[PDB]
Amino acid sequence: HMALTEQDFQSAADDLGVDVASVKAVTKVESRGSGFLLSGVPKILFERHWMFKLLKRKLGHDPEINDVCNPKAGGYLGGQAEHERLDKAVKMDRDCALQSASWGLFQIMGFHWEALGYASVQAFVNAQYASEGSQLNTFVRFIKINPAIHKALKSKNWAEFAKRYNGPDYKKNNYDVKLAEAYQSFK
Repeated sequence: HMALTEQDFQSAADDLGVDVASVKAVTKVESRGSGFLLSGVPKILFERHWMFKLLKRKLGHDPEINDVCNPKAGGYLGGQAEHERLDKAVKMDRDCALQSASWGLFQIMGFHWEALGYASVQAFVNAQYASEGSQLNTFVRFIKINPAIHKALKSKNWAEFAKRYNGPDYKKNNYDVKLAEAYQSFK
């Protein structure tokens, strides 16, 4: 499958108005490294508590509870088996299921499709299948629609970036220091 090129990094850097070293640093620290499984489908993690929340909102009442639709988070099988979980959830409701997986290099939740400017959940999904460059573009859009994160990236304020991107427990995995060290390694 089409993996990340120097041009993918340069295009992303240009679109975000940051240096290439910043994009490589955030990719090294925040990505899954590869955006695709051996089978050629995008890497996903299926989030059954998002499936429960989104299908509840759609139906106006609680859906059936099972291993892929449950207010209790977890129950991961990992790797290719997450596609089997997605398939079971699609057979409950396709749009809720696709929105309840995290996709590609940066593990972006499908429920962000509309905010990210995709025409539909399906267009978001097609962008995950297209290439690693397309998945990096999903990440670019995510930064653009989050100006405070965008500004932290531009200013190389790794702690502010990690607090907003990784959340309040970012320091548990030292995300700020990993970003700073990665940046120095590429600069």
